[PDB]
Amino acid sequence: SSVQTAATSWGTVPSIRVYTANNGKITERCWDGKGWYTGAFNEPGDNVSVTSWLVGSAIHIRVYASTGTTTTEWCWDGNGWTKGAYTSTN
Amino acid sequence: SVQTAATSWGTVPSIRVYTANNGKITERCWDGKGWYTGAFNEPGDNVSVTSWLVGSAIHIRVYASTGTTTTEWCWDGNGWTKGAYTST
Amino acid sequence: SSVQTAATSWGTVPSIRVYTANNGKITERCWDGKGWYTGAFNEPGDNVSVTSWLVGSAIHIRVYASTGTTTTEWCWDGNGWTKGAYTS
Ligand SMILES: CO[C@@H]1O[C@@H](C)[C@@H](O)[C@@H](O)[C@@H]1O
Ligand SMILES: CO[C@@H]1O[C@@H](C)[C@@H](O)[C@@H](O)[C@@H]1O
Ligand SMILES: CO[C@@H]1O[C@@H](C)[C@@H](O)[C@@H](O)[C@@H]1O
Ligand SMILES: CO[C@@H]1O[C@@H](C)[C@@H](O)[C@@H](O)[C@@H]1O
Ligand SMILES: CO[C@@H]1O[C@@H](C)[C@@H](O)[C@@H](O)[C@@H]1O
Ligand SMILES: CO[C@@H]1O[C@@H](C)[C@@H](O)[C@@H](O)[C@@H]1O
Repeated sequence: SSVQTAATSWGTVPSIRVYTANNGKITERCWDGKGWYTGAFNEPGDNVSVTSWLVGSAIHIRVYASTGTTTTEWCWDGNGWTKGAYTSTN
Repeated sequence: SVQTAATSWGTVPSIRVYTANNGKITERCWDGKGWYTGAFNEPGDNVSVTSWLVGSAIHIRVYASTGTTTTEWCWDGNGWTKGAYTST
Repeated sequence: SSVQTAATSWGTVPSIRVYTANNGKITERCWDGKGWYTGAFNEPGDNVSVTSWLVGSAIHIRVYASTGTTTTEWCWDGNGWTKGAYTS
């Protein structure tokens, strides 16, 4: 009955990204200091986790989206979302 | 099962673990010298958290969800306040 | 139903650890720059969260595994996983 979220942040402003799994879809809300807005990330999933790291000022985000026993990694490296190499044998 | 979320900062470290249990989220805290129950108390069934340092000051954001509504709670050095977060 | 995951990362390679809870078993997949591999972590739980911090170049990881209302902390401090003092 309740949605499931994952959050990450970086720098001191900060920037924040909050991912929500709702009815099989994961969407993203974003803060960069002046208001929340809807982000580009939109992929299937019933469960989400996230981690991120900086290289200098460049953010790198990895979102782990799961449906059933299948987890797909999605990558942001400054220039759009792409599927990552992660696999598991769940 | 209960649902948890964890964050940490520095090198001591400090850790905060948030647990959703039967619609209530509570907080356990480590600052190097034993666990204790923190001030955070808010309703929710699922929880996530992030935190960042500004120099030596910690800032924490906890995202508490009930049904389709997620409420953000903010620690900025003196109590927890409702944040600007909204979602559709 | 779906598996439930938690993730942490460190440094600039980076290293990543992803924990998956699946029918009461939590396992770990690891990235250190050249491929994913299955890590040493194997503990029971229906829910998992994680946090980590560097002390110099040394990674320290805390995984919070829950079954019912009992959360167990598992600690990586450089040479295997040990149970932690976290209580709630
Ligand atoms: C600039 O794009 C915004 O920030 C990136 C870091 C991602 O979170 C993306 O989905 C979002 O729309
Ligand atoms: C370069 O490879 C990409 O980034 C790494 C840090 C990992 O997240 C990997 O699975 C992904 O495909
Ligand atoms: C000093 O207060 C303790 O630490 C803060 C950073 C918060 O986690 C608060 O809820 C907790 O009671
Ligand atoms: C200053 O605004 C507060 O802190 C920001 C970093 C965000 O968490 C925002 O939603 C919150 O209301
Ligand atoms: C070197 O060992 C690998 O990395 C450690 C940091 C842990 O994640 C461990 O479970 C994993 O097998
Ligand atoms: C040294 O103590 C160990 O590490 C601390 C950072 C905590 O995670 C504690 O519960 C654990 O037993």
